[PDB]
Amino acid sequence: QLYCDRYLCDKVVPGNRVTIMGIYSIKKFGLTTSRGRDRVGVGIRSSYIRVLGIQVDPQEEEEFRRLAALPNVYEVISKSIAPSIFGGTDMKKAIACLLFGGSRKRLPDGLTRRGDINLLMLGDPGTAKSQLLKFVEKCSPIGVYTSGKGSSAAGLTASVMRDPSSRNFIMEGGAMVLADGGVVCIDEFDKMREDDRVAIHEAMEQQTISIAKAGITTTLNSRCSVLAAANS
Amino acid sequence: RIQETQAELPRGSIPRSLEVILRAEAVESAQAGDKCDFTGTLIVVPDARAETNLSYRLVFLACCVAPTNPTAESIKNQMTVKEWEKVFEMSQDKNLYHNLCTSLFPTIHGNDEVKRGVLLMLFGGVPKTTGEGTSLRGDINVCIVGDPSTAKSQFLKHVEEFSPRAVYTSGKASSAAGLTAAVVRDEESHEFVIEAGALMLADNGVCCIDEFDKMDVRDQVAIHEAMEQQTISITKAGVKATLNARTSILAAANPISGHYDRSKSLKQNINLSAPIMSRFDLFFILVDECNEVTDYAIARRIVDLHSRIEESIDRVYSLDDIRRYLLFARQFKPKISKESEDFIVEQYKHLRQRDGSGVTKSSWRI
Amino acid sequence: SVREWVSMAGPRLEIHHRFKNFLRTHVDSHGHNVFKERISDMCKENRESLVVNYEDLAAREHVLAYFLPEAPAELLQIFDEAALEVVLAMYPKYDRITNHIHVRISHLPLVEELRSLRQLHLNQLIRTSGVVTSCTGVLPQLSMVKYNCNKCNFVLGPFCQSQNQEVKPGSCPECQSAGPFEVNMEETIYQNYQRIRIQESPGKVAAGRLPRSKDAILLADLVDSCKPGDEIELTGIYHNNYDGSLNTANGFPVFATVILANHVAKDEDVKMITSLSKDQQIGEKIFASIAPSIYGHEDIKRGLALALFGGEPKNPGGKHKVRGDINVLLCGDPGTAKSQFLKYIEKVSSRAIFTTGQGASAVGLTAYVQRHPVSREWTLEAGALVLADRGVCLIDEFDKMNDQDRTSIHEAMEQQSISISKAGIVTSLQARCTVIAAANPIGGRYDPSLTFSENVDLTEPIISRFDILCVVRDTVDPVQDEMLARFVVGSHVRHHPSPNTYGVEPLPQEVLKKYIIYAKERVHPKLNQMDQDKVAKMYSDLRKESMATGSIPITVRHIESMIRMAEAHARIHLRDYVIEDDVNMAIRVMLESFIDTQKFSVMRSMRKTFARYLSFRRDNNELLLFILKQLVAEQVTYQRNRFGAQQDTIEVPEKDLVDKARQINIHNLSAFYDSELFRMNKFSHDLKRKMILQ
DNA sequence: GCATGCATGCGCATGCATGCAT
DNA sequence: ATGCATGCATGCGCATGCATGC
Ligand SMILES: Nc1ncnc2c1ncn2[C@@H]1O[C@H](COP(=O)(O)OP(=O)(O)OP(=O)(O)O)[C@@H](O)[C@H]1O
Ligand SMILES: Nc1ncnc2c1ncn2[C@@H]1O[C@H](COP(=O)(O)OP(=O)(O)O)[C@@H](O)[C@H]1O
Ligand SMILES: Nc1ncnc2c1ncn2[C@@H]1O[C@H](COP(=O)(O)OP(=O)(O)O)[C@@H](O)[C@H]1O
Ligand SMILES: [Mg+2]
Ligand SMILES: [Mg+2]
Ligand SMILES: [Mg+2]
Ligand SMILES: [Zn+2]
Repeated sequence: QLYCDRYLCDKVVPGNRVTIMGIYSIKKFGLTTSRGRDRVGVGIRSSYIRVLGIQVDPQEEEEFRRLAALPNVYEVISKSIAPSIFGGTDMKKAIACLLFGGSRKRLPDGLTRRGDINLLMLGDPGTAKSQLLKFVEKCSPIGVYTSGKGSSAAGLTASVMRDPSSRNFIMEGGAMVLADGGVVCIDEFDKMREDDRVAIHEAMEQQTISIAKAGITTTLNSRCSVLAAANS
Repeated sequence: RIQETQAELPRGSIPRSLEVILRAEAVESAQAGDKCDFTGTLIVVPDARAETNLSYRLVFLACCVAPTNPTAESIKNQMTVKEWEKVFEMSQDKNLYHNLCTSLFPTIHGNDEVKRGVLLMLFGGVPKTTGEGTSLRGDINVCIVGDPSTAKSQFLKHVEEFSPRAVYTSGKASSAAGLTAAVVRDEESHEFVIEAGALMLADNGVCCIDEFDKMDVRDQVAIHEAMEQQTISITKAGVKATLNARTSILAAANPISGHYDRSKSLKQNINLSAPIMSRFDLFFILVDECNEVTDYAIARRIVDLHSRIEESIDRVYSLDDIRRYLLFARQFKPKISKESEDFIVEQYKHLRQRDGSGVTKSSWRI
Repeated sequence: SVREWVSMAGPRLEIHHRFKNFLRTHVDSHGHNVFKERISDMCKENRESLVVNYEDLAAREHVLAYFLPEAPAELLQIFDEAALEVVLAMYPKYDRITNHIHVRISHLPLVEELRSLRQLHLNQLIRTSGVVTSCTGVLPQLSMVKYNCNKCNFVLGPFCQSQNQEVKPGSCPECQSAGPFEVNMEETIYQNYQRIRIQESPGKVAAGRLPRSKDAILLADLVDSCKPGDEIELTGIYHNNYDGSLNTANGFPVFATVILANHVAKDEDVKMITSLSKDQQIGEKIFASIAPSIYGHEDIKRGLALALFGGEPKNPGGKHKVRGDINVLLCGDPGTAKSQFLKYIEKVSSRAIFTTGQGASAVGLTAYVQRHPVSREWTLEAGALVLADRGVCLIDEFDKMNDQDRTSIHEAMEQQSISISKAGIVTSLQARCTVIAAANPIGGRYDPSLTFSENVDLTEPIISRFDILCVVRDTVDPVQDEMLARFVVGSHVRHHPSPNTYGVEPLPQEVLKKYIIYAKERVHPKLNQMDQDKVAKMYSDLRKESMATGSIPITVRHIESMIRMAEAHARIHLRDYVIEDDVNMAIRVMLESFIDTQKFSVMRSMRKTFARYLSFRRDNNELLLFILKQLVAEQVTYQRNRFGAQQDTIEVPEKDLVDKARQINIHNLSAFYDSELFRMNKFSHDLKRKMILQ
């Protein structure tokens, strides 16, 4: 158990791998007689650690301007995309322009138009499709990789529940929700479930997901570029 | 804790539960699952009000505990002269293989194969352990499938009446917690106590399961685990424990369509998973033949049984003698002779050769 | 009582002097001072415990041994004082290192089991044996407590922390107040505390009764000396004198018993490995060593050896990741001993996790966050894949899995990682493991007329991940069945309660483990001497002829697998560079695996076409035996179909075998007749009739 | 046409915290 | 002044109802 004070609060999100330096101490709340069913333990005080340090596991502008000002930026970027994979120059260029992406535009009427690109790939097994998806996931600043049916311990789309104890609306971040402005790679496009398949239509079209349950109606934002692979 | 027996139940009543307390040496006896007689007193323990110039409950204190109906050298010493004489008389008879068949199943006509299989299951084998740490099964499991009303459920009831430690279940009447075990708190200490299930009560005995197809998939998985590992593992309520369940299972089942299909294999006739199917040692199939002589023979026996309620039985040995002989015989651990190895090898070779393609297809592979 | 006599100072001092003399003058059977070397060894590791044998104590001084069981606490305190005095006399610096030393009794006359512990054993010393079922971890307990006054700042004197009652300070000497106090954390001394629940061994429990359990407490150096599920033996004190032991609120006046334990009872190799690697038949010995109790299935053992040794992952930069794990899938008919291989692999492997897809597995296959039933703590339990990081994961009943397990396995095999988003926790965990799976066909029997994919409930992407696929069938071979029956009956006979392979000698298990560890730690083969032209030509020819057949063409993936296998072979011989032998062996294994998955006609055509590569380091006698077996099977089938029953003898002309050998370009068969394989299968050759008889 | 997966009510016991009647 | 009954989660065991998948 860890105790953080003052400015150390909210520096760590649950799930992070951390190295913490602190003081090993015990709780002090006076004295009290042992209670409960078990009274074998005598003179035992609960212990904790008081946290004191946490570690979580302008010049570049000119460099980027020089890189983009060349006449051969397109070829350099295309070659930079997966040099290990033989061939597929057009596919690499398409992947690069997908990574850069377009621009979204609003209108006075309030309607919005999509600014992200979606791609589909079909082919026989052994054409190195998963490798491209992994390279895109690693290269993109924000990237998610799924198997179509969700993942080991996370679904493809968000879900909403209500905690009976606290009566609060808890939302589980799905694969699409966890990415905002990034790239979502989807292998095995054929094996999608019905509800996820229905939701992905709205996710691709309006980049939003609408969920309505007892006493709640919400519209979450999912501005995700989609890169998909499927088999014959 | 003790429970009222079924014989004392009045109309539409549930058996009553009572609490007994044992002191000193009498603490040792009175294990769970037994049927015992207790001797003692009835004494009130507190659980109207008093004043200066009241809730109570009934608790039984017992002095002695005895069996209701009462290491080869120790067994020999315990037995009296006449009991040992009867055991010796039984041991030196070949007809013991036949007479016991008439002894346990007098009313049932025919089906001698099922009787012999039941006897072999009752006697059981010898368990062994290997040097690598693995264990070899020594128990025998028997499964019966047949057409309706082909004396299928009578064998289970006979095993109930004969065996002293037997538990019988049917279909969905037994829950998952009913089998395996449960863990509850101790009322006067920090310890925990375990309530035994059907399998644990039938430890080193016979467990009878009727309507085996109606059991849920989870229950069948639990039964398969018990058959395979012969161990029940409980990790609940802060308690982790492992218990031994060395039981032998006798099961009854029915065809999917209600009648046995002669033109289909055994696997296509029963809705049982392959793992639990492979664990069974013997499968018996009963088909009702439309034969006049068989119907006449069955009718004779039924009408004779109904006409003479108790005079139509000519048992050779009493059930008590059979129980004593079984208890004495189960201690033995016979070995395998050298020539038996070659004989078994040749017989297994012949059995495998029987599976050739020159003969019609069999309903079960070897 | 004995304790009353022990309490007074006179016999206390006398026993102290006697124990000091015993420590100083005790010698072994050879006259060497046992305590001198024992104390020196204890000093070498800065330990805090001393071990004393009860037998020697009884032999030397009978009075101490007699008083020991009926007065443990005071006598142990006296022995601790005497040992501390003697050690301080031997070495003076320990006053800076350790201020106290514990004395523990090692041997004792064996005492009754957990069932017989009763009133007669109150406040005595007992010895029990049991199995550990739970552990509470390491906890800090107070000792020599110093208190801080609330009104003034006086620090009260140290108070001995008894285990029976909590410390209740009287009052502050200066201000005379008797209000609340707080513990001076900076100066208080602390001790290690642990609690264990012990249950009887299930094997020794009599039928008809349930095992019983008891609680024990470990302090100081005894903490963290027992893993859960292990079998231990303890010597302890049967105690009741602790506050709260008596049931007073309600019910009968029942006391709770607690046991206080004080003793728990459970370079040249590198040169030897290098010398073994110099042997010319080390690979064959390693292959034959795996699964001594399983008869036959040499190819399965070879593939398992290749998987166990493994390869080498690669990652040019941070873009292209190539794994080096060799996943293995076995599919077979019932009764082919698929589970025995998994059990043996679990035994051999240092980090192996076994699981079944049927259900009710000890270790799950999907990560989840839950409160543990035993420890009652909020935990995140990962799947077997994560727990097997840099290890081995064995799966039984691979076709009975549900959707969640299939998805988890797919993502762990493709991405080699598991992503969790549950209860506000978002994590990514590495799952670098080697997967070995066992499975059965859809219909319960393998059909050669259908492909491997059509015979298994699994999907093509899942099958594509496995490098090695093995197919096991149950064809009726009388000689093999007879040998298997003989082996089984011999195994049954040997284990009553009251050398067949061509290899010269199988290696012992410990040497095999050391070899595996050394090869994994210190071998990294390199591919600087590969021949690209031959591999390219072979791949081109394979693709061309596979498309000529028109079913399941080969791809790039197999080549990579081949490379991995080659490296694995280079790891077996400790070679720093891969040579042609390993490449040829990997090619043969890969081609066999690819061919075995095709249907009848395609498999036969490929086997006929690719006889050159599949014959690397093979024995011509084995091929001739295969031809003879095919001919014998054909003759037996014809005889059974026509005559309706088998005949007493089987005969075959030599000319057909000679012609088939000529087709395989073999012109001499005398060695085959004189070969051991000819006699093993009970074949005979008659020159008087130019026939072969069986 | 039915057994099973997924909520949800029901009844209960158990553990942790605290607030004051005898 | 002190020990205990009660409020507030939480696990346990169970039955019941709604949806669907073969
Ligand atoms: N080659 C063999 N050598 C020795 N014993 C064998 C061999 N093949 C099979 N057996 C025996 O066959 C028995 C069948 O049990 P086992 O667990 O090995 O089967 P399995 O192949 O895993 O079957 P299942 O398909 O039912 O999972 C075992 O007791 C095993 O000893
Ligand atoms: N054109 C190529 N260049 C380099 N490597 C390739 C190429 N095509 C296939 N491979 C190799 O073959 C493997 C193909 O597997 P994978 O990409 O998972 O197939 P898929 O994604 O179609 O299921 C990869 O590991 C890759 O290294
Ligand atoms: N072979 C037989 N010999 C004597 N009685 C028989 C025979 N077969 C059936 N019966 C009689 O028919 C009845 C069959 O009922 P039961 O055994 O409950 O059928 P099932 O077990 O198939 O439901 C029994 O009461 C038994 O007396
Ligand atoms: Mg792919
Ligand atoms: Mg019936
Ligand atoms: Mg198996
Ligand atoms: Zn003071």
